[PDB]
Amino acid sequence: EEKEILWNEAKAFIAACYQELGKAAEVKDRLADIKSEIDLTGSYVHTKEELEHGAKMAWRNSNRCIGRLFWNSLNVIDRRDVRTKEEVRDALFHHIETATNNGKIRPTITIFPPEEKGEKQVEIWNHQLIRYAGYESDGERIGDPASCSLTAACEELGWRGERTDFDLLPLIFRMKGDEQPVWYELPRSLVIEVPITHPDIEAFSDLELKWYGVPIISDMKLEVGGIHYNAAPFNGWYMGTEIGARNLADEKRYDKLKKVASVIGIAADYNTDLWKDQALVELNKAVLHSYKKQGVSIVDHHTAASQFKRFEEQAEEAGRKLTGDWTWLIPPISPAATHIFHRSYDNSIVKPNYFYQDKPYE
Amino acid sequence: EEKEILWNEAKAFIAACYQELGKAAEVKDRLADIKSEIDLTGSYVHTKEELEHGAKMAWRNSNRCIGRLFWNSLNVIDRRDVRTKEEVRDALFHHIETATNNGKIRPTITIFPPEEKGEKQVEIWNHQLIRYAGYESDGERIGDPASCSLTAACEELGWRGERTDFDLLPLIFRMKGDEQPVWYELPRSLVIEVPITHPDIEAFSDLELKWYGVPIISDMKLEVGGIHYNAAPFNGWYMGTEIGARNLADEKRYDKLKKVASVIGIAADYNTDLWKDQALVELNKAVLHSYKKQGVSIVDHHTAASQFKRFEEQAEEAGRKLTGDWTWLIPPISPAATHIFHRSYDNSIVKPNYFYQDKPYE
Ligand code: HEM
Ligand code: HEM
Ligand SMILES: CN(C)c1cccc(CNCc2ccc3ccc(N)nc3c2)c1
Ligand SMILES: CN(C)c1cccc(CNCc2ccc3ccc(N)nc3c2)c1
Ligand SMILES: C[C@H](O)[C@H](O)[C@H]1CNc2nc(N)[nH]c(=O)c2N1
Ligand SMILES: C[C@H](O)[C@H](O)[C@H]1CNc2nc(N)[nH]c(=O)c2N1
Ligand SMILES: [Cl-]
Ligand SMILES: [Cl-]
Repeated sequence: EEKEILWNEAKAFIAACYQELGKAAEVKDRLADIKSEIDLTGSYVHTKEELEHGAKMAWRNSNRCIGRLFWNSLNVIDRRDVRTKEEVRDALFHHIETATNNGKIRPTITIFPPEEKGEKQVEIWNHQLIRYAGYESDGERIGDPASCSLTAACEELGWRGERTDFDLLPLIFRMKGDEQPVWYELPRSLVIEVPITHPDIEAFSDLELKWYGVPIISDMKLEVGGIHYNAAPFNGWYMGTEIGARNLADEKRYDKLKKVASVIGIAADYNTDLWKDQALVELNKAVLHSYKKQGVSIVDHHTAASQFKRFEEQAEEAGRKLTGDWTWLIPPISPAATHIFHRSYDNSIVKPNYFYQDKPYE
Repeated sequence: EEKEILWNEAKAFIAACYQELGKAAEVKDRLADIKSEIDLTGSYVHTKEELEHGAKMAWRNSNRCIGRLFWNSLNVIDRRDVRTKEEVRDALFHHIETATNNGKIRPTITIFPPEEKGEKQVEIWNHQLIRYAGYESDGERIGDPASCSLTAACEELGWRGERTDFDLLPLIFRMKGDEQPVWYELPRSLVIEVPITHPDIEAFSDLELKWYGVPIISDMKLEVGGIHYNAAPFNGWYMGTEIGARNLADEKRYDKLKKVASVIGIAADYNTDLWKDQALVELNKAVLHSYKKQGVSIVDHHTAASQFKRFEEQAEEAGRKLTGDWTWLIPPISPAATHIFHRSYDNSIVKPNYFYQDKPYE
C-alpha cells in the first residue's frame, strides 16, 4: 500500500535522475536492488549522487521560485548520519556558517534523516534558521508579527526574548522519542546582519532598520523518489523586494512605510500622491544599497527576472517542460516591467519538489 | 438548436434580473411571451429595463475589473433603433460627448442592434473610440504600436495620418450588407486630451507627453440572456496606472521610462538603482496630477482598490458570489500594498458579461 506508492515514485525518479546523469544503463540494476530493499525493509536509501541530484531537481521544479537559473550549483550537505540533538544543532550551526560564507552566500541544503513510517526523526520548529521574534500583548506590538506564535511557543519552553524589535529566535527542534523540543540560542558570531541606510538620504539611518543576511527556510519537506525529507533546511540569497516590499513594508509585518515617507520628506496624506509607492521604491533602493555596501549577496528583481528568462531558455534547450506560478514569480514592485508579467506559466506540480507541511506547534 | 441555447439563457437571465428588480411575479408571463417570440421569430427583444439591468449585471460580473463598485450607476443608452451609418456615427459622437461630460466622466454604454443569426448589424473596427495611430516602417516607430494593424487598415481605406505620435484614429465601422467599412474623422472639439506635467519637476513637460481623457472600449461583445450585442461601446474613467505604468511605459507601447529617468535627473544605468521603478512612480504621479489639474476624472490604484473592497463587502451583503481575476485585479504598481494581492478570487465566468470577439481586420 505504501510500498507501492514508494516503488512507483522510485521508478519514476531513478529513471529521470540517471538519464540526466548519463547513467541510464545502471537504472535496471539499481531498480532491482531498490525493489528488494523496499520488500525487505519497507523503504530504500538514496545514494549520495541520487540525493544531491534530487535536491537540485526539487529546486528546479519549484514553481514559485524566480531564482531557479542556479539550480545545478546547489551545495548539498548529507547529514543522514545524525542521531543526537547535539549533532543536529551543530549541523544547523554549520549550515549557517557555510551558507553565509562571510557574505558571499552559497545556496546550500542540509539534509537530515528522512521520515520512516511517516515518523519524523528530527522535527524543526523554526520557519527560518535565522528569524526575529514577535510579541503582541495588550496593544503593544514588538518585533515580527509573523513570529508571534513560534515566539510564544519558545517562551513556553523557558526561552525569554529581550523584546527588542530584532530578537533572534533560538533554534528549536524535536528529536524522535522526545516529548518536547529543545532550544539553543544562536551564537551571534554566526549571524550576519545588515543595517539599512540609503545611498542619498542621510536621515534614513534614523529608522534604525536592519535585516539578517541569509534566509534559510527550515520548515519545508523535500520529497525525492517517494522518500520524505521533512527536515532539510535550504537557503539562497534574498531578492531585495522580499525585505523591502514585504518584510519591512507589509502592515502585518514591520509596517514601516509611514516612517519611510517621513524620513524621505514626503507627505503620507493623499493616495493620489503615491506616497506608499515612492516610499516602497526608496526603501527597496536602501535595502539593495545596504547589502551591497556590506558585501552580502542580494539580487534586485530586474536582474532576478533576467536570470529567470535564461532559466526558461535553458529549460527549452534541454527539452524539459517549464512549470511556474505566475502569481509568485512576478515581483511585488514594478511587476509589469519584467518579462514574467507578460507571459503565462503552467502551474503543474513536478517531483522532486519542496512542500509545505503542518506546523508542530499552534 | 440555437433556439434551445437561447431559451435556456433567457430563462436564467429573466429570473435573475426580475428577482433583482423586485418583479419576480412577472417572470412567468414574461417567460411565456419570450417562449412564443423565439418559436415564431428565432429570437426575442429585451425590454428597456432588461437591457439596462443586463448591461449593469455584465459590468458587475467582469472578473478583471477593479472598478465594479459603481456597476449600478452605469448610464445605458439604447440605440437598437439605428439603421444607417450616419445614425451610427452620430450615436458614437454622442457617446463621446455625454460620457466626457466636460471632464466629469459618466460611465456609459451605447447599445446597438444585436446579432441576428450570428449576423452583425453593425461591426465596429476600433479598439477604443478615441485611440492614437501607430506606424512602423523601416526602423521608424511613430505613435502607438498597439494601433499599427488598425492604422494600416485605415490607410488602406484612404485615410492618411499626419504621423505625429498622437494622431487620432478615425471611427471605423461596417454596416451589414456593405463589403467595406466607412471611416469618419473625430471632431477635435469632442476629444479631451491631457498634457502630462509633474507637480514638482518642471522639466517633465519637455517630454511633451499627453493622453486622451476617456477610454471607450468598443470591440467587446455584451451578452445578455442569450442575445449577442457585438456592438456596445462602453467607458469608465481611467485608473492612472493604465496610462502611466502601461500605455506610456511598456517597451511595446510608448516606451518612455528612459526619457522619464533623464528628466527626473536619475541615471538609467544600473538595475540595482531601481531607476525603472522610480521613473514609474514619478510618471504615475504626473499622470494623476495632470488629470486632476485639468478637471478630468481619474482614480489612483489605492483608492480604486479601496472601492473594490467595498464592492466585495456589498456582494457579500447582497448574498451574491464574488468572481474575479487576481492577475488583472492587482495593479501593476505596488500590488502588494493593496488588499487584493493578499486574497484569492474565484475566476468563474457568470453571465451577463462582456467578451472578446475576433477582429474584423488583420
Ligand atoms: C539563489 C537565490 C534564490 C533566490 C534569489 C530565490 C528567490 C525566491 C523568491 C523571491 C521566492 C518567492 C518567495 C516569497 O515571495 O516570499 C522564492 C520561492 C521559493 N524558492 Fe527560491 N530563491 C533562491 C534560492 C532557492 C533555493 C536554493 C531553493 C531550494 C533549494 C529555493 C526554493 C524556493 C521555494 C520552494 C520557493 C517557494 C516557497 C513557498 O511556496 O512558500 N530557492 N525564491
Ligand atoms: C468607472 C471606472 C472604471 C475603472 C476605473 C475601471 C478599471 C478597470 C481596469 C484597470 C481594468 C483592467 C484593464 C487593464 O489593465 O488594461 C478593467 C477591466 C475591465 N473593465 Fe473596468 N473600469 C471602469 C469601468 C468599467 C465599465 C463602465 C465597464 C463596462 C460597463 C467595465 C468593464 C471592464 C471589463 C470588461 C474589463 C476587462 C477587459 C478585458 O478582459 O480586456 N469597466 N477595468
Ligand atoms: C511567515 N511567512 C511570511 C511565510 C510563511 C510560510 C511561507 C512563506 C513563503 N516562503 C517564501 C520563501 C521560500 C523560499 C525562499 C528561498 C530563497 C529566497 N530568497 N526566498 C524564499 C522565500 C512565508
Ligand atoms: C491593444 N491593447 C493594449 C489591448 C487589447 C485588447 C484588450 C486590452 C485590455 N482592455 C483593457 C480594458 C477594458 C475595459 C476598461 C474599462 C475601464 C478602464 N479604466 N479600463 C479598461 C481597460 C488591451
Ligand atoms: C498572460 C499574462 O497573465 C498577461 O500578461 C496579463 C497579466 N495581467 C494583466 N493585467 C492587466 N491589467 N492588463 C494586462 O494586459 C495583463 N496581462
Ligand atoms: C492568495 C494570494 O494569491 C496570496 O496573497 C499570494 C500572492 N502572491 C504572493 N507572492 C509572493 N512572492 N509571496 C506571497 O506571500 C504571495 N501571496
Ligand atoms: Cl524572508
Ligand atoms: Cl487604455
